[PDB]
Amino acid sequence: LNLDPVQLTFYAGPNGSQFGFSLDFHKDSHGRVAIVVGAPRTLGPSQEETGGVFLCPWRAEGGQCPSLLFDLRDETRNVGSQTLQTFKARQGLGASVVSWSDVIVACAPWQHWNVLEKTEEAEKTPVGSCFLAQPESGRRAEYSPCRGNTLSRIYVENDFSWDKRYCEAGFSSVVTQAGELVLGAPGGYYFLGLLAQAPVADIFSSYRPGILLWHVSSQSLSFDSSNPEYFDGYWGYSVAVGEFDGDLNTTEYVVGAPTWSWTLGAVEILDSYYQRLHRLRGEQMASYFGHSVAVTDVNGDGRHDLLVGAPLYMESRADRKLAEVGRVYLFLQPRGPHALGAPSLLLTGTQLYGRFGSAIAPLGDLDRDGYNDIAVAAPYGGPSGRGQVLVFLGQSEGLRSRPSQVLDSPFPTGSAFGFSLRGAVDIDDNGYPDLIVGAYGANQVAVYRAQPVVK
Amino acid sequence: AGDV
Amino acid sequence: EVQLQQSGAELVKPGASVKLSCTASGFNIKDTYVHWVKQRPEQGLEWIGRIDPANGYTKYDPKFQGKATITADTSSNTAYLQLSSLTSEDTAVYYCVRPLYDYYAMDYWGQGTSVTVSSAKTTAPSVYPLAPVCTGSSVTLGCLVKGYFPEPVTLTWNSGSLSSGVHTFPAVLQSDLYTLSSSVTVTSSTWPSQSITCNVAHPASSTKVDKKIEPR
Amino acid sequence: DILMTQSPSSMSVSLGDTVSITCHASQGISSNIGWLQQKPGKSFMGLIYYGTNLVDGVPSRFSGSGSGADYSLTISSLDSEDFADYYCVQYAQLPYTFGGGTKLEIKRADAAPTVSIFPPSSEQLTSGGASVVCFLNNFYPKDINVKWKIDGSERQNGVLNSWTDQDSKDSTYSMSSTLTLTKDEYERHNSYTCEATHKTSTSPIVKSFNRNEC
Amino acid sequence: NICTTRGVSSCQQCLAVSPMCAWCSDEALPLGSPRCDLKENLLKDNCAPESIEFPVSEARVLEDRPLSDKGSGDSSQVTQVSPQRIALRLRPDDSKNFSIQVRQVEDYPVDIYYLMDLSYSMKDDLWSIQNLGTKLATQMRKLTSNLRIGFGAFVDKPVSPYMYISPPEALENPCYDMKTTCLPMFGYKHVLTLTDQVTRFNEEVKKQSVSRNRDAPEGGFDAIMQATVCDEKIGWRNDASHLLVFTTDAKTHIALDGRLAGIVQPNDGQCHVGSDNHYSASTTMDYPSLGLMTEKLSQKNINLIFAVTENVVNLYQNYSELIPGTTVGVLSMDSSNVLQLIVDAYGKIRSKVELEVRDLPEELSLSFNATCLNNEVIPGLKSCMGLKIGDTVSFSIEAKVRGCPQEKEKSFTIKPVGFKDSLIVQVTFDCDCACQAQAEPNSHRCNNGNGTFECGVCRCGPGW
Ligand SMILES: *[C@@H]1O[C@H](CO)[C@@H](O[C@@H]2O[C@H](CO)[C@@H](O[C@@H]3O[C@H](CO[C@H]4O[C@H](CO)[C@@H](O)[C@H](O)[C@@H]4O)[C@@H](O)[C@H](O[C@H]4O[C@H](CO)[C@@H](O)[C@H](O)[C@@H]4O)[C@@H]3O)[C@H](O)[C@H]2NC(C)=O)[C@H](O)[C@H]1NC(C)=O
Ligand SMILES: *[C@@H]1O[C@H](CO)[C@@H](O[C@@H]2O[C@H](CO)[C@@H](O)[C@H](O)[C@H]2NC(C)=O)[C@H](O)[C@H]1NC(C)=O
Ligand SMILES: *[C@@H]1O[C@H](CO)[C@@H](O)[C@H](O)[C@H]1NC(C)=O
Ligand SMILES: [Ca+2]
Ligand SMILES: [Ca+2]
Ligand SMILES: [Ca+2]
Ligand SMILES: [Ca+2]
Ligand SMILES: [Mn+2]
Ligand SMILES: [Mn+2]
Ligand SMILES: [Mn+2]
Repeated sequence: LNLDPVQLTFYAGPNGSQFGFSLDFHKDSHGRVAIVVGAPRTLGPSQEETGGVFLCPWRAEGGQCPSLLFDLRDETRNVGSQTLQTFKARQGLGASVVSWSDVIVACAPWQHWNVLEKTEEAEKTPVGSCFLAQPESGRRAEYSPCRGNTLSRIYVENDFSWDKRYCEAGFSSVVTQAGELVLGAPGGYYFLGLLAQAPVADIFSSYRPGILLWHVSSQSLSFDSSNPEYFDGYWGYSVAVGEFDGDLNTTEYVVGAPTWSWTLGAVEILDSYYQRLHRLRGEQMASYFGHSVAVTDVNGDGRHDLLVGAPLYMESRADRKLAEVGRVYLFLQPRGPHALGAPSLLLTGTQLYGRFGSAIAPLGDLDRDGYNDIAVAAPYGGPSGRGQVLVFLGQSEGLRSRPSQVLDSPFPTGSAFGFSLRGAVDIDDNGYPDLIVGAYGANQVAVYRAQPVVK
Repeated sequence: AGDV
Repeated sequence: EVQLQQSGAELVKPGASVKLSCTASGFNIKDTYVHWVKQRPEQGLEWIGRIDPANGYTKYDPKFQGKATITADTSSNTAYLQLSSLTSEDTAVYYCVRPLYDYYAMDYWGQGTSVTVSSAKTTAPSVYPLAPVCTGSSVTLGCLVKGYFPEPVTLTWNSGSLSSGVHTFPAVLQSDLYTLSSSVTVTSSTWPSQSITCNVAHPASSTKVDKKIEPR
Repeated sequence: DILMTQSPSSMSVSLGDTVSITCHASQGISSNIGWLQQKPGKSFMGLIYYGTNLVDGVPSRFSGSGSGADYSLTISSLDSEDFADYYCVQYAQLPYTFGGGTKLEIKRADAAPTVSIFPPSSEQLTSGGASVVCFLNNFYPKDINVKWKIDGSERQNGVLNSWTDQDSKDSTYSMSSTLTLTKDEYERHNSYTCEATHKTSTSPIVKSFNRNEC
Repeated sequence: NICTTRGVSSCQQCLAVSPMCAWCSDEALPLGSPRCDLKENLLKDNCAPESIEFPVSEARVLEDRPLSDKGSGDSSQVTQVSPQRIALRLRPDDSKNFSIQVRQVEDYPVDIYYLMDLSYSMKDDLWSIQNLGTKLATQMRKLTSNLRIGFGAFVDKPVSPYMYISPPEALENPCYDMKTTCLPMFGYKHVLTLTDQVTRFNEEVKKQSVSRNRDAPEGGFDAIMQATVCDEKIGWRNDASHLLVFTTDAKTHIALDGRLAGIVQPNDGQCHVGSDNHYSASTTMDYPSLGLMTEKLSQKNINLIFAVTENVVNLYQNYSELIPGTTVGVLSMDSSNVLQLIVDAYGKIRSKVELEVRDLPEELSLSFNATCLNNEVIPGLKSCMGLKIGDTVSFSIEAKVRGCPQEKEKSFTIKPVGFKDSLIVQVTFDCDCACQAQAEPNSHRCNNGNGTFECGVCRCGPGW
């Protein structure tokens, strides 16, 4: 409703770096809000794509940003009559970024790993890895829970059980208020998908450079499965947290699985022990139901509600014809211990191939009416196909069925405007929560400031 | 299993 | 807190088999590798092998292949070390080890399990008083605990009354039987003026003999 | 198998000193080394892992260093508890191999031993055996040599020695030598002696006695 | 009647009242006579026959070629729709009826491009193509006298994690870690352009061998796109039934799956198969969505056929419902007959005739009465089912115009789905009178130059 579309701010990064693939706000020890941006195709030392991270200070005129430096050198350790290897080439550092406290967590989902023992090997596979940083202090740490030293032969003898070689840890990420990092690994357990959690404080204290394989005893990974419904489901394509069990001492996890049950798609709510409390099945096959998940209380009853995006949903139209436009599902949490029923609201896109629902960002309370609001991206929507971000306002009955404001893309075609969103933070300190929108196709980020309501 |  | 409670001391005969255990406390045995280390006074420390309790795979030093056999049970959260066809050279203290963070490190250690291999049956000690020869400012007496098995024995003077100024030496094994001695020093005006008694106890045989030091 | 040459085997030092133990490998191990501590009569405790990283809970006065095939553990300002055994261990290759070991002993002024010989007992003699005991108590340094003599001639068969760890509040060592003979053989000779050789006295300390005499 | 009681002002307003109203432009008309009345009433008042303005909604044909009996031969001069063009004329709020006939012609040319999964899992399914070329024409020869067949192969995107990238020998031989040998990994490769030489099929097949990738889902949708949009390469014929046979024994990758390889770029729907006959965008462009695939299959008029094994028949039967026109067959070892499947599928394809309307104005609204089987009328229906090659059906059509539009000349199309021929309807909205051409602007009869005299009455001129 009250996002300023006239006077935007623009940050930018190197060409072909996909600057803006992922972003998030970041407050320092003194509360100064900045913007962390991930550029997963930034050039490294060998003039090769490795990714990179930038920490943009707040400036109404935007501009260039300084780099948040991480080690980009490949590592090798000969230990235990074995040889450990890390390959950061095309790792995609910055394909996801998230902030918690004064710490930044940037991840390289496609960092490769291999172990050599004589003529055998573990296979060169993308286990993924995340890089943690405390900018003010300069502290650094890593976290790669899917690295292993098991040889290829062993996996064959065991029928490829608990195979964490293709995890891609960091594909998605989130951190609880308590400080528990939770990584999505949609390739873990032979493309079933796993989760991996660990306290940030324990990641830092248990990490040392050059070890490559170290233990984080406080960590906790999810479990393999024999059920074909989970085969090739990419469990962990998207991840979020919230409260869905009444008990406040516990934190519940939300996991997206856009290809669960033969490309039907599903989202599952779990406890911190990965025990499923509920499951939300897709409505249409290959709609990628679960591509994005958002958690926010939209009706102001204090109970977190759930939002799921199916960007490839094909709406039914006249003459028995389907039209890929996308869709978003709203699930309002019921009072006390009860199951999330059918969706309370169905928001469907309009632009063909627009991919409505590819991203869903909680905005907080934008118009300051008491109800929290959201933004839904259609990175290829709008009459031009350049992109669009639609704002939907909260009400006692859930969400408004029509958007209050539509942000058209200020970038050229193919910018993927809206592929990454983030809101519910007041960066200019005007008392209103603002919205940052990424456009990796144009290597830029657009900041929309919220202003007092005109009406 | 995979491609089998 | 991480702690490794190993089994109690073992006493067996040559040719038999023993199975030590290493229970995990404060964590899951399945977390990391579990190594076994042998320690002897002269030979020193030797690495037996390791096991991955999650999958059961093991690695051994070729010096112990056949003799040592490491296993683990995630249910009981315990790791085991079996030693078959025991001999005298297998008389050593065995520790179970795990790393802290580095997968391949050796950081946390159990208290250790003492193993003694001997055919010697339970034997009571033969205590002998040691009086000097037929003068100086200070005198030195002694006691001799000879021929006993198995260890240990608690030696005291005057039922623990005399503590300071005493040197009890470690036990030594000969002919499958232990031997021990203990000295004591006082002034000339203390002996034979004040009566001194050697007090030795062998819980194994349930015997406790006392011998008063008599001059010559 | 990688050999771990640890040195020195032992060193006598005082509190507050700064000492450095070394450890040489038969080949490069690239910091794949750990350092251990074994307090007397107790189990092991980890100090360092991967060359330099301290184990959680270890004082900061401990510090590792080195590279390639030569590494060093250093203790700045020794403490009363730091007097113990220390071992290096490599895990660059299976099988893991340990170093010889290094014992940190308390240093003090030299001291000669108080020798004391003891003929067999009446009870032992009536049993059919004879054991002569020679106590060498309270001396420093530990390096000492005992020599038994029957009728002046040296004897080496049937001797059992036993040393004590460095005493607590005086930092001295002690020793117990025991020559064991049969009753019949013990009576074939008259004179018995145990000679002690310490750096204190150039001439060995001697104490003897004669059978059938007092 | 309504023509008079409405009290119209002009000839244009009169005809707009009702299709049955007429206008008399006669000068010598009684003063009190309503000019807007029934054609019978006007003539009863001695109105000059030529002064009557009474348009009639008609519908005469322009092109009425006869339905061809045999689709064979000819220079694609086959007619399967009749009539092909008709001139339609309507007046305000009127409606006229017309009919159309469609025939499923016998002996129509057929193209069959075989898209073959050649992942390692397809070892135990290669039995089905070993000699397909010869046995496929023999059975097809009865249905069509002009067959052409082609072959293409796919596996998956040659990029980690789908592809084994270690050891270095695994790139040249994905089966390195095993005891055997197999081809390097490839996304999609064209093998044999559509040709009438069947022996070229079997000999190309015999030289094919499998490859090997890591994950069970295979990038076959990339191959469906390229096999559709690369017209000149595959060689589809402008006048021929296009059959695209998709063969696999596993699940399939879908749009947005490529992100596990770092591929985020949407599928552009363009051809990217060059001279090397390989798909070049495999490692840089995501898989195509079901909507995009539907767009190109309908554009290029391709009929997709899922010839899959029974362990995924339910999967591709559910996809078949999201891609109208698709058919599925079981690739087992027990059925009517495997790859007679293609024959049964071809019959299933030509067993339906669904009409489709294009470029219909907002004002017109059509209604259909279907006549399938033997003269069995079915009101409110524009599709037939359960048909056989050679059959013929017909549909009666009624166009109901709503008001009179601004543009008086429009034209729309009625075409059966998949068919080449079509019925073109040229509409003409007759809501004007011929007397309006001879109007007298600034006439002396009308308010002394302040009006216009047309069709008998005085109209208020422009600007008033
Ligand atoms: C391809 O597409 C088909 C068509 O949708 C899928 O088929 C369905 O699969 C779903 C899930 O397995 C089935 O779901 C359930 O319906 C049951 C009721 O079914 C009755 O009625 C139908 C009507 O035709 C009959 O065919 C059927 O035999 C039954 O008699 C419910 O009992 C089930 O409920 C329980 O499970 C659900 C989880 O889904 C819980 O949420 C519920 O609370 C409850 O515990 C369930 O709702 C569906 O019936 C199937 N339909 C048909 C026609 O088969 C295929 O699965 C799909 N396959 C692939 C590979 O894509
Ligand atoms: C489709 O069929 C319906 C019903 O069979 C037709 O409706 C009839 O047309 C006759 C023509 O004389 C009228 O008398 C009837 O009143 C109509 N029925 C109704 C319900 O109004 C219709 O004309 C047919 N349409 C086509 C295009 O064939
Ligand atoms: C229109 O309908 C009538 C009967 O309703 C029929 O006689 C005529 O043939 C139909 N089609 C025309 C006139 O084109
Ligand atoms: Ca909770
Ligand atoms: Ca709520
Ligand atoms: Ca609001
Ligand atoms: Ca603001
Ligand atoms: Mn396959
Ligand atoms: Mn197969
Ligand atoms: Mn595959």
